[PDB]
Amino acid sequence: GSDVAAGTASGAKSMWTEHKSPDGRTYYYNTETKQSTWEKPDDLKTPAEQLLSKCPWKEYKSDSGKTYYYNSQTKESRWAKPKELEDLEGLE
Repeated sequence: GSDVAAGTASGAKSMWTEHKSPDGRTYYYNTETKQSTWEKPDDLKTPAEQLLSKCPWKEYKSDSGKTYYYNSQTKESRWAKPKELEDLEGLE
């Protein structure tokens, strides 16, 4: 099954469509990184709420375990995680 747009407006503030496997496991797919990921932190809350939890520039692994690094505020996506970007390590 080829799903890349289940609902689409399933969740915003971080473009994610709700996906579940026939076994009843539901995960989130973020079209930004094109990855499938677990229930996200304060990203679904508000960008400034995230900063204490997880930096707006973030690195996570998909269900395939691919790490992606993305600028959440501006919604740019890359693969490269220099702490130089955060100018620290991984928190705003």
